[PDB]
Amino acid sequence: KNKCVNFNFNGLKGTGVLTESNKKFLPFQQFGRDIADTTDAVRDPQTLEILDITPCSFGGVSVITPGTNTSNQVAVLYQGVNCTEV
Amino acid sequence: QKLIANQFNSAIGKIQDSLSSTPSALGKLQDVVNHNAQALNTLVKQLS
Amino acid sequence: HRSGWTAGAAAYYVGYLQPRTFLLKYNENGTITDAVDCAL
Amino acid sequence: NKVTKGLTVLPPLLTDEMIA
Amino acid sequence: QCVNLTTRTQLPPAYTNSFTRGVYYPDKVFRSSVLH
Ligand SMILES: *[C@@H]1O[C@H](CO)[C@@H](O)[C@H](O)[C@H]1NC(C)=O
Repeated sequence: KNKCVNFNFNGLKGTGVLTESNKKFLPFQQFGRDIADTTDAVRDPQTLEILDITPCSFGGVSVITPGTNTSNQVAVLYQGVNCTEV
Repeated sequence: QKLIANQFNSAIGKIQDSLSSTPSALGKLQDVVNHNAQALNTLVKQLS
Repeated sequence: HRSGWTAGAAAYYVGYLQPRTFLLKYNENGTITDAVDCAL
Repeated sequence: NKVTKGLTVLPPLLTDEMIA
Repeated sequence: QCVNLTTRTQLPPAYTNSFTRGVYYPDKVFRSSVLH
């Protein structure tokens, strides 16, 4: 749990962070879906618990620089990423 | 001067009331927000 | 029920399914609370 | 008050405090 | 073993309104606060 891993819940391919969830599934319901109709919460087949299944951190790397005619130092910005995730 | 000042004050109070009561006064900004949201939602839904 | 044979108060209904599209509304817990028949 | 993946939303350069 | 039953009272079938009954969960996928 809490690690970017490849998860398999009865042939369910995917990759993401498996975190405990507070949602309340119905007994027959196996895996949930979000507004986008994508896999969001999955119930473990062996032990019955509700787990969120977010995807791993992604973003966009932007580079801040003065002109090379001035200097070669750059600063890198990771868009939409908490500083503890790099 | 006093009449004009009183008229201005009353008008500005009525402006606040009219903005507070009528819901469709700010339709343009809400349309902007809704258009952006629905475009993103449609593009996401196209994945399925 | 044998007293010959006797039947108590009972009634049942038989309806046949058809292919049509519904709009299902799931609540916060995930329970269907309402539906709309798109061809009614 | 009256106004309410692979896709990212970028923040505006001018915060609402600066506009105010 | 089986016994013929002839004490039946003949009657044409009746009819009634279904209203909004007969809706079932189409699949096992969980969904919350959505309209699908
Ligand atoms: C689940 O349903 C109960 C009613 O039985 C409701 O009080 C509760 O708020 C629902 N769960 C959530 C997360 O809203």
